Amino acid sequence: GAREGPKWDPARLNESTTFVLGSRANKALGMGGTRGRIYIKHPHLFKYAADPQDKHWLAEQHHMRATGGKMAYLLIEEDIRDLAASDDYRGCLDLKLEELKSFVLPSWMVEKMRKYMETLRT
Repeated sequence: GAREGPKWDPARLNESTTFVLGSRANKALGMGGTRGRIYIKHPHLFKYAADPQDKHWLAEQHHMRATGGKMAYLLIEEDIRDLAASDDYRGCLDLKLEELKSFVLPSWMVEKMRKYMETLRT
């Protein structure tokens, strides 16, 4: 097998396999970039804004309370493998989805995450 996924097969992942923040994400998507093929090439890439109340919990998982610099975002890790096949991310020497640091939201956060998605789902 290869190491271009979470463990062996990134496709096996579901729509709720995990979530990836918006910090240090460039790494998994090649550090040698400019803006982000995920925020341009993937105009249909699901994105969940980290509310001010949720940030409290996410901060514990991120282990870094960045006042600013960049806006964090929660995206389905499964959707990453797709965007990873972009024009640039396509087999990038600095592409390591295995270290996407993705994680599944708790039964608490998912609450607002579900009702929220419904807005962009229906």
